[PDB]
Amino acid sequence: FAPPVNVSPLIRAGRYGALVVGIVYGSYRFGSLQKRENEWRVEEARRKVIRDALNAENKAKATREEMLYLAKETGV
Amino acid sequence: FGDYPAEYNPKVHGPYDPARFYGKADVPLGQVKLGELSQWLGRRNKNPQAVAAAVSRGWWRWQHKYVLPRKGGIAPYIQLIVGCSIFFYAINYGKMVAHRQRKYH
Amino acid sequence: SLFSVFDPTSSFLSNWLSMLIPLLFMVMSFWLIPSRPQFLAKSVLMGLNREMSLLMGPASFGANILVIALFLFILFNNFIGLFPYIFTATSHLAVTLSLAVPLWISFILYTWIKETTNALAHLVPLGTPAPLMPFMVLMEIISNMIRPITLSVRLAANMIAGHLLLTLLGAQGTLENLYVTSIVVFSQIILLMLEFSVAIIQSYVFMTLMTLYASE
Amino acid sequence: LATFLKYAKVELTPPGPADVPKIQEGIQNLIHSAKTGKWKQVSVREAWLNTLIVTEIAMWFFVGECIGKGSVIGYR
Amino acid sequence: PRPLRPVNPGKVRVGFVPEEWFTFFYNKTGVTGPYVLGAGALTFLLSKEIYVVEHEFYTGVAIAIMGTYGVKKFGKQIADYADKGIGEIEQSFKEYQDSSKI
Amino acid sequence: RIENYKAELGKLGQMIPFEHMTLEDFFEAFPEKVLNPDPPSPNVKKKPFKNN
Amino acid sequence: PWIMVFLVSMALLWAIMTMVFFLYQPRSVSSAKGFSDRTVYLNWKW
Repeated sequence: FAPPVNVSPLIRAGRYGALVVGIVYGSYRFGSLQKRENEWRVEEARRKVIRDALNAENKAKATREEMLYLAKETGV
Repeated sequence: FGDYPAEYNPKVHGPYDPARFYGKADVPLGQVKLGELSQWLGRRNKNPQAVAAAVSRGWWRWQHKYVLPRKGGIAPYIQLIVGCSIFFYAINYGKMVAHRQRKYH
Repeated sequence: SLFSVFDPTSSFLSNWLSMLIPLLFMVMSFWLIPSRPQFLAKSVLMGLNREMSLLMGPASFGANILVIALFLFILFNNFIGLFPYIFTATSHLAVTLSLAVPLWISFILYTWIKETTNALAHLVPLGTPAPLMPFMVLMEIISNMIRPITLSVRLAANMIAGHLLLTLLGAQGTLENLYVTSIVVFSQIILLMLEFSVAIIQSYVFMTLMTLYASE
Repeated sequence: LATFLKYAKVELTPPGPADVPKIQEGIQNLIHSAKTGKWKQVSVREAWLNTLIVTEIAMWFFVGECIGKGSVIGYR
Repeated sequence: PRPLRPVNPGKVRVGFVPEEWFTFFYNKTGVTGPYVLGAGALTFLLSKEIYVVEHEFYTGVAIAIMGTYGVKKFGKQIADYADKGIGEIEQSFKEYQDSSKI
Repeated sequence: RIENYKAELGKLGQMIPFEHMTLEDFFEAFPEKVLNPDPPSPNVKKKPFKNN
Repeated sequence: PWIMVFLVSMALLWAIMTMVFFLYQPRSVSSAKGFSDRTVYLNWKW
């Protein structure tokens, strides 16, 4: 290709400055959102338990009614 | 409807080159010094016929660069496929965003 | 979401712009001696025109270009539609029905208007007995009636099945496991070679069947 | 690909420590271009490019954010 | 002026990207300038999930592999067939001109 | 006839070569062309029409 | 939107038809060998 060109020092300084700022901002935001995800999982565990209990009871009763209706249709 | 544009003069401009703009010599947008960029934008008319003419002139410039030469390659066709796939992804922006893998990002 | 490829209701600029794609991929001719793609496109079109002229006959002057344009329309929508985010127009039954029904009507109505008694004699296939003659008449009527359905279905349902089989393999292509990804990509290479061949074969099938229906 | 590695060594390296007074003289010149002019005398090709370059600096910032957060696709 | 027909089309790097895009940055960012701009762009699209890796990304990858293999295997044969036809046409036109002079 | 042949020879000598010929300069130098009130074909050839 | 689909599909099929209609190579292979026998010498008197 063409002979190499040294980049402008301002471009290199801003690029690596943005790289450093990106690393520390990524570390800070990941540490911030990890606690938020942990709290969300804490409340979602209780929400999952309540939803699972109610949905399993509703599904079991609906399954019983559906099997009774199909036995009525088939006559067995 | 098909006819040459009214600025085309076959006794002055030679044979018809559809990628060439035969009107008055306006400054191309590349070399506008951006202090007169609003004046340049106001100078060009925004008529749909002029817009379709500028699109057709650009498409003929691309044809002249990548297809109309004799030993042309498959680079123009890959450019069309990638340009159509990017455009049709931007059209379906919601249909692909609504099936993401991560939440926060 | 599996079937989300077949949702034309996309944005303000809808997926009906997938029909302007053949205007981009059609060769434009400027110089007297053609380029490589113009010559290749013209050579393929001349070859198919010579193949269809055998089945057409001399009383079908308009069938030289009317079936070639339909072949290129179907071929470009089937071929450039298989690229990933590009919407496939001929997957939907509406576009294939829009291509098959009007030309089939232009064959049936024009044959009935032009040669009525010749068509009525053409109902009997030259040797079947008279007790089987009304059955052959009903068979011919039904077989001509389900002609445009069997073209639109054979194009739309084949393209829908050909892209759903790719979408099923794409959805199982996890990125964490490189082995599963490589299996998916290799199987999709086999499947996409099959789909490109099926796309060109189905466009040639439609051109052949429209030529045979035009001549008969 | 060895020449690409050579160009990466030449061009993707941090700036020299001695050009810090120089780049500030450049940066204040940008401030001198932020108040008086030197930007309404910029060809749109050049202006296009200057923007393009900057987008590259911001993309290096997001690469550094990917480095700081680990994985590329999201915050895992 | 009269339009001219070049023998070779415009220069293209990486299959389809025009070379003028890569040489546009040479005044400022050297040779790896555009390449790292495209790398940062692809990383940013996959970072903020603007480009979502869906079931069609692997279709696009398989198409890219098939296209590279097919072009590298049949590009010379197809270009030779086309240039043979263009030479035959130009030869026929030259033979027509010579026969008319004779 | 000699004057006509010399005029035709000079005109063909002065024609633009086919390598640099656009598809309209060819149709200017060969005015048969293909027109709207003309026997058509998708392959506008020397024998796709009539001949029956 | 079957009506707009039908109209756009048929307008595009007609547009493809008029794109193919101008896709041909005009071969100027009209040989002028007939002029080698068109000239007839002047008949004498016998």
